Amino acid sequence: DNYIYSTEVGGVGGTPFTFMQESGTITSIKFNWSDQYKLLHHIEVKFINNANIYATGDPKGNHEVILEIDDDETIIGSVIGYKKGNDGRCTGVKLTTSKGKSIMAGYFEESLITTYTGKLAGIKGGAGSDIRLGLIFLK
Amino acid sequence: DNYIYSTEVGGVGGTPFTFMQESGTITSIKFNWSDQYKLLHHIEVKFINNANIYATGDPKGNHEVILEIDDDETIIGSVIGYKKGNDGRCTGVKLTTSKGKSIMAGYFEESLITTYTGKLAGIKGGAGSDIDRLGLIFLK
Amino acid sequence: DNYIYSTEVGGVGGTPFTFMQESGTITSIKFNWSDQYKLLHHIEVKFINNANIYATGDPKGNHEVILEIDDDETIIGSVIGYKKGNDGRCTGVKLTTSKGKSIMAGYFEESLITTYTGKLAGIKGGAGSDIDRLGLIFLK
Amino acid sequence: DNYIYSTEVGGVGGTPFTFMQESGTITSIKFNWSDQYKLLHHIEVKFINNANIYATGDPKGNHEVILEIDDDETIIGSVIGYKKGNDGRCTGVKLTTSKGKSIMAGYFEESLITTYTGKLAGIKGGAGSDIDRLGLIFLK
Amino acid sequence: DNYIYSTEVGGVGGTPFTFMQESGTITSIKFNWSDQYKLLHHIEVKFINNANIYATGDPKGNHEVILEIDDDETIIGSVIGYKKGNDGRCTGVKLTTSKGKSIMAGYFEESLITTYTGKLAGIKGGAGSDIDRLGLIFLK
Amino acid sequence: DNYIYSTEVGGVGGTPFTFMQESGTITSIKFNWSDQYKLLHHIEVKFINNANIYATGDPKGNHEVILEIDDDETIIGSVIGYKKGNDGRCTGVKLTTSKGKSIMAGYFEESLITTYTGKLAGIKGGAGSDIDRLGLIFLK
Amino acid sequence: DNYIYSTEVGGVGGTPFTFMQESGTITSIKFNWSDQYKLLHHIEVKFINNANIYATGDPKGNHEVILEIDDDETIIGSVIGYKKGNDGRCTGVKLTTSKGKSIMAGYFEESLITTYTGKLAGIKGGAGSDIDRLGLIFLK
Ligand SMILES: OC[C@H]1O[C@H](OC[C@H]2O[C@H](OC[C@H]3O[C@H](O)[C@@H](O)[C@@H](O[C@H]4O[C@H](CO)[C@@H](O)[C@H](O)[C@@H]4O)[C@@H]3O)[C@@H](O)[C@@H](O)[C@@H]2O)[C@@H](O)[C@@H](O)[C@@H]1O
Ligand SMILES: OC[C@H]1O[C@H](OC[C@H]2O[C@H](OC[C@H]3O[C@H](O)[C@@H](O)[C@@H](O[C@H]4O[C@H](CO)[C@@H](O)[C@H](O)[C@@H]4O)[C@@H]3O)[C@@H](O)[C@@H](O)[C@@H]2O)[C@@H](O)[C@@H](O)[C@@H]1O
Ligand SMILES: OC[C@H]1O[C@H](OC[C@H]2O[C@H](OC[C@H]3O[C@H](O)[C@@H](O)[C@@H](O[C@H]4O[C@H](CO)[C@@H](O)[C@H](O)[C@@H]4O)[C@@H]3O)[C@@H](O)[C@@H](O)[C@@H]2O)[C@@H](O)[C@@H](O)[C@@H]1O
Ligand SMILES: OC[C@H]1O[C@H](OC[C@H]2O[C@H](O)[C@@H](O)[C@@H](O[C@H]3O[C@H](CO)[C@@H](O)[C@H](O)[C@@H]3O)[C@@H]2O)[C@@H](O)[C@@H](O)[C@@H]1O
Ligand SMILES: OC[C@H]1O[C@H](OC[C@H]2O[C@H](O)[C@@H](O)[C@@H](O)[C@@H]2O)[C@@H](O)[C@@H](O)[C@@H]1O
Ligand SMILES: OC[C@H]1O[C@H](OC[C@H]2O[C@H](O)[C@@H](O)[C@@H](O)[C@@H]2O)[C@@H](O)[C@@H](O)[C@@H]1O
Ligand SMILES: OC[C@H]1O[C@H](O)[C@@H](O)[C@@H](O)[C@@H]1O
Repeated sequence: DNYIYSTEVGGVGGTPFTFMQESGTITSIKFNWSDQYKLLHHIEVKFINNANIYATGDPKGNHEVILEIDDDETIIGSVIGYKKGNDGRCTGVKLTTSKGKSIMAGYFEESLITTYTGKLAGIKGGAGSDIRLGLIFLK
Repeated sequence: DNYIYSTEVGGVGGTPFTFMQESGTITSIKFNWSDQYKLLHHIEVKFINNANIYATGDPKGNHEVILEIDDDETIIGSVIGYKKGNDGRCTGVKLTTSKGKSIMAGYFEESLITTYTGKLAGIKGGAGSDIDRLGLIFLK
Repeated sequence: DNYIYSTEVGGVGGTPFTFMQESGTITSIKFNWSDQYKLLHHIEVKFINNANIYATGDPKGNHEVILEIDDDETIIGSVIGYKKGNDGRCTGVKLTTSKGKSIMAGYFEESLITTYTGKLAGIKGGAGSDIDRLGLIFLK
Repeated sequence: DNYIYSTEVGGVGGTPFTFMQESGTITSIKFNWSDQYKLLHHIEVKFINNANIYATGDPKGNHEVILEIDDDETIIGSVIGYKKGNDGRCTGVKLTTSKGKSIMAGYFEESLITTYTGKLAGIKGGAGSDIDRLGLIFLK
Repeated sequence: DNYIYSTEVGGVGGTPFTFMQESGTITSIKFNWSDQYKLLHHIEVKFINNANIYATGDPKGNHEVILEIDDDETIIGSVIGYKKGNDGRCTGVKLTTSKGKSIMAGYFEESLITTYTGKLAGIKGGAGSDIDRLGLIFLK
Repeated sequence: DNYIYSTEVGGVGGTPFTFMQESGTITSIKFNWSDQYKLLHHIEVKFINNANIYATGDPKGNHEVILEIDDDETIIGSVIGYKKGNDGRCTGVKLTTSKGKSIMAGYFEESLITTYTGKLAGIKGGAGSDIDRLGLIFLK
Repeated sequence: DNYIYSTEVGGVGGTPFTFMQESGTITSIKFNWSDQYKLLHHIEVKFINNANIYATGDPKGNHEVILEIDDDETIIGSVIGYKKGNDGRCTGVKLTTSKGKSIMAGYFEESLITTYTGKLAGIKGGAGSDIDRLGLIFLK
């Protein structure tokens, strides 16, 4: 492959999705989450030179964050909070970039992964009412 | 063309505004906000070698901040606080420059965007009583 | 001119003043302020190779600060606290230099400007009992 | 040898395990632990160019962490908390990498080892219900 | 001159004094101060290649500090706390050097000057029971 | 010698020990200590290219720490806590390395030495039930 | 001649001492102090290539510290706490070296000197039951 797949974390209780394109790398990503359930519910992604917004999950959270990524801007730090198991969920995401930008979405009360780093090219996982999530990098 | 448009965040309300100058960049930017409503209400911009103030929104807030930007000075840090959805609003702004200058206006209690960075060229959105909606605009 | 004029912030009131000297920069600046009114009241300036003290405003404040500036020393950070509107005032000033010197005068409870930076050449505004209005002036 | 062996710390108990491959260095490692027992209970490891998960221990902890390691990324900081002696246990691990990444699992209430550093090639020890014992293994 | 004169701050009272020598620069300086009155009371200075101690003021303070200055060591930070006006006093001093030495004497409850910096060549002012007034003097 | 001997600190009691190997430096060192007596009780050392464990003192403490030292890794910071006098003891050790590793064993409630630094080659002292006395030994 | 004498601080009492070696420098220095009296009581010094201990004062303190100094290692920061006047005493010492080593002895409740810096060559002063007085001595 021309890609590196981060471990997808939390569970199998959703519906599979893969957002990647030759169109290029991620230019913006949004996380929607709730104080009520302390979960990620909904993610949206836009790629370089492509105005289609690829969404998954139910946008029912009372909070969202957007990170915008310059074309030459990499992820140098990355943490996903989650509930472990087969009935697992993604609870939170923390990203830090080569340009000193960072975002913090949701909660981090149980399990954590510190992922591979590099140029963010896509996301894979499963979502229904809630977000499983794995990041995808270049080389 | 020459420009990177940050996502306009906030609601669909307000009177539209697009303040940009060809071969010009922002030299000063003012945010007006209220403790009462925890909203941005009014913004003004000046461009390089031009004393005319491009204003939008109702200057009814009890606080304002100005950032002045040297001609060679870029935005390296940029956050807009807002309320999401169709009846959304801009609540706050945080900017930091390549020369270590920063400003903070308003509140950050719901949604955040961490925008593109670079040389600030314009702003676009909608405003009436409030800043309903705001997107920053950079060069490349 | 060979000069950059920072936004004058504060009200329209007071008697106008402009302290500048042809190719000679500020080497000392004093701010006088009160706890009672939380305002700047009085400012003095001295220029390079000139022993005249240029003053404005009523020195009725219970506090003063002086910054002295080496000939090769620039302002890298600069904030003026003020009350906005026609009935406005300067409440405070914060300066930081290329040599890690800083001063803090007065209060910052309402509005702020983060100004242009560079070599401080002069100041302009209006004052009577109070500093109604203040803007800094720099070189290139 | 091609390899540097950290001291195995903890007890003599559990079923012995060695996770190493001629086909690669470690690309991912997971620690599972409990607040209830203040122990490590379960570990999993994957190597470069090999899709098998090598697991040991009972995944009965209420917490897990995963660290993923870029191919060119080394361990610069490394600490294992444990209870000493024959009936000992591993209680905690702290890892920090050449790329500023770190993870922290479990507790550090008794004994500590600060290990050799370098490229992590695998782990050795014993586990049953808990991680009785752990030793890290590096290249040169 | 080949000298830079920092503003003398404090009152106009006290016996006048000038401690400078062509013999050379300040090698040691002492400040004496009181908790009771929150004032500087007494100063002593020694120069390079000169064994005289030049003293002024009444050594009635319950605290003293000495800074000793290597021949090649400059002042990079300098603050004098004082009470402004005719009946003013020096209350405090903070010095920091090119070698990361600093001293702190006395109190800072009213007015401040952040002085010119450089090689400390002497001091002038007025003292009696108190240091009513102080101004530093530097080289070029 | 090709060796620098740190001062042995502690009492004159216990059985004497010297752990050194010709052209072989310390690769691992363990300290054992008790909360009950706030003393070091037992130390073990291993050298480069040699699988023997050289121990001294009674391993009766409820805590141990191990430091492993990469072949090219030096001590840049070093403290031994002790009780002074003829019936003195070692209470604690604090080491920091050229690779940012640091360890802390035992207690620091009485006397301290900040030792020579460099490549740790050996240790000398005395021990019985306790570590009576300890001195580090370095290369050049 | 070859030497810089720091100001001796403290009182006039005690038995005089001057510990200096031609073509030598201090390799170890010990301070003894008491919580009871908050004074330094006793000091010992060893010089390069010489095993003899030069002592002064009564070792009656409940605490001691030793600093060991590599032959190429200087003092970059140095502070002596003391009680001023004829019946004065040394209360405390803080030393920091060109290798980031530091020690702290005793108390700093009254007066301070920040001394000259450089290569520590000797000490001079007076002591009986206490260190009445101490001055450091450096190389040119
Ligand atoms: O930026 C936010 C918003 O700005 C604009 O909409 C703001 C504002 O628009 C209208 O103006 C306010 C007044 O509208 C009418 O005159 C009337 O509805 C007024 O109601 C007042 O007076 C009546 C009668 O006495 C009272 O019954 C009421 O209680 C009020 O005291 C309004 O004050 C209104 O539609 C108002 O509701 C609205 O906030 C637009 O640009 C919009 O797109 C922006 O989102
Ligand atoms: O990593 C820790 C440990 O892992 C392994 O040993 C784990 C545990 O394995 C055994 O499991 C526990 C039970 O074993 C026996 O079936 C029985 O003794 C159980 O006890 C319950 O039931 C009996 C019968 O009614 C009663 O006697 C009891 O009161 C209990 O209600 C045990 O708990 C044992 O081998 C146990 O001691 C051991 O810790 C090994 O890999 C070991 O090497 C590691 O230390
Ligand atoms: O560095 C400090 C100090 O050290 C030296 O001073 C020590 C001490 O020297 C003298 O000796 C102390 C004793 O003096 C007399 O023998 C006697 O007066 C002793 O007092 C105890 O017992 C008497 C009689 O029982 C009682 O009257 C007392 O209350 C005591 O219980 C003293 O302890 C004295 O000159 C004393 O004042 C002095 O400090 C010198 O180096 C000195 O220069 C230094 O300042
Ligand atoms: O400059 C230091 C100090 O010098 C002078 O000292 C003040 C003393 O000077 C005079 O002797 C008087 O002002 C004296 O006043 C005390 O006794 C007085 C009776 O003579 C009485 O009326 C006063 O209330 C007071 O008890 C001062 O002590 C002078 O220049 C000072 O103001 C100056 O600070
Ligand atoms: O800076 C404040 C103002 O200075 C002048 O007048 C104001 C003053 O009038 C009276 O002399 C006093 O009682 C004051 O209390 C009062 O501020 C003018 O120059 C004015 O317009 C300025 O705003
Ligand atoms: O290493 C410290 C000392 O260890 C032993 O002394 C400990 C105890 O030994 C016996 O229990 C009694 O003598 C006790 O009084 C004593 O504390 C000896 O090895 C001694 O030499 C060591 O200094
Ligand atoms: O979020 C978990 C979720 O699982 C799927 O997405 C659906 O089957 C939901 O109705 C259930 O509520």
